[PDB]
Amino acid sequence: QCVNLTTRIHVGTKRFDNPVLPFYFASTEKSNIIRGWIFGTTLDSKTQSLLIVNNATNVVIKVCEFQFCNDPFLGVYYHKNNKSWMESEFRVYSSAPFLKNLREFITRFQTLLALHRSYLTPGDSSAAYYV
Amino acid sequence: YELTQPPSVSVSPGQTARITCSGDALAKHYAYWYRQKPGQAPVLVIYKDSERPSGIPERFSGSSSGTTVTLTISGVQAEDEADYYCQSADSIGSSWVFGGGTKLTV
Amino acid sequence: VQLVESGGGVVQPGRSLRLSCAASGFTFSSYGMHWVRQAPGKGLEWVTVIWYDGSNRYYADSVKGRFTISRDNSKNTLYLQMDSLRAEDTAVYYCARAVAGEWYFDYWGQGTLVTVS
Ligand SMILES: *[C@@H]1O[C@H](CO[C@@H]2O[C@@H](C)[C@@H](O)[C@@H](O)[C@@H]2O)[C@@H](O[C@@H]2O[C@H](CO)[C@@H](O[C@H]3O[C@H](CO)[C@@H](O)[C@H](O)[C@@H]3O)[C@H](O)[C@H]2NC(C)=O)[C@H](O)[C@H]1NC(C)=O
Ligand SMILES: *[C@@H]1O[C@H](CO)[C@@H](O)[C@H](O)[C@H]1NC(C)=O
Ligand SMILES: *[C@@H]1O[C@H](CO)[C@@H](O)[C@H](O)[C@H]1NC(C)=O
Repeated sequence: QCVNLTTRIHVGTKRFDNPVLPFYFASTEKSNIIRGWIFGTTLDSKTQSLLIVNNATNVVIKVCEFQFCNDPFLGVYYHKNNKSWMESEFRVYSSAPFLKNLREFITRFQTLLALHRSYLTPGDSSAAYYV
Repeated sequence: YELTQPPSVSVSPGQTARITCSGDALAKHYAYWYRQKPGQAPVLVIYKDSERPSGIPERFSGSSSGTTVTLTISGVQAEDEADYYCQSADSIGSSWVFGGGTKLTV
Repeated sequence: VQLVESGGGVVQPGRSLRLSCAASGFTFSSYGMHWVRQAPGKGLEWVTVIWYDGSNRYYADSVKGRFTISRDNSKNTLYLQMDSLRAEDTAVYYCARAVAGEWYFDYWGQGTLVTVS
């Protein structure tokens, strides 16, 4: 399923604005927040779109008639016993490895960020790049 | 994401009761414990496995290991004869889960 | 912080019933809300959550597609619309406030009994 995040990753009032941009990309971080990108036109099931996603062991690239979420993301959590951040589930689409350190790299595209589950609490309280 | 805990614990007054709860999710996320007395809404006793609310006395403590979490109640009194529940949430925040509930008999 | 449930009653299977939880003593619009139900002699079962601004809502599988959760932040009131009720839905329904910044429930109402028969 999809989660509605856009408000009318920043927090301790929650704010979210991860807009779809017209179609270089760069990001400086130590937290490995940027995980991938969506490239396409309508960004829905009507046309084919390109999905690029990186994870801990590999990178997957697919072209499909994806039905994307308005606020697509990859969920992560801090594993209580192992004391490290781990992936949970993808919330990028409903239907269908190269990521302080600066990382420098179809009519529209959107950036996929790793979102801490602590942000997915139901309350109003509880990640930067260039294009 | 299921939570399993024993249907009951029998403890004599003055002894220490240890109410356990297990499940794979509990190795990933924090557990929360509630105490419910008949006719009343559940009251939070422990959060983040081992922390107390300001309204909860030092007799209540918690610990965890692997997939199991434990609520430890020392100096058990008659007033502690209540149904205790373990609670958690999934990794995406879309679902909340309670265990069956343990009836603590003093 | 006070939460007051109302709208409970006795209905036949297949009928609908609407519950309401009035909130006071806090900034209702900043907190998410939950419904939790407890059948007599049974433990606590989580039913549904709605986010502070109503942007997201989730349901337990057992009530998915039948229950609808909504809120009016201008009336400080939480609503639960239960359609196509079944005998298995007999329970005391509590409203509870989500703790800000965490995954537990801090404040609870008194609960209202709903019987389906
Ligand atoms: C994420 O948001 C989706 C869209 O919500 C709508 O747009 C938001 C910006 C905001 O304005 C919100 O208030 C709007 O509802 C949610 O999907 C929507 O869910 C509605 C039901 O809650 C649904 O409605 C119609 O359809 C249902 C049956 O499915 C009828 O019972 C109802 O009477 C209406 O006819 C609406 O169509 C649906 N919209 C879309 C595009 O699917 C989505 O659930 C939400 N995500 C979560 C987790 O809550
Ligand atoms: C990364 O993605 C690949 C391809 O889908 C998958 O086989 C692999 O298990 C994933 N790794 C992790 C840690 O999820
Ligand atoms: C936690 O660490 C142990 C030991 O390295 C490992 O076997 C286990 O798979 C890790 N847990 C997870 C979820 O990766």
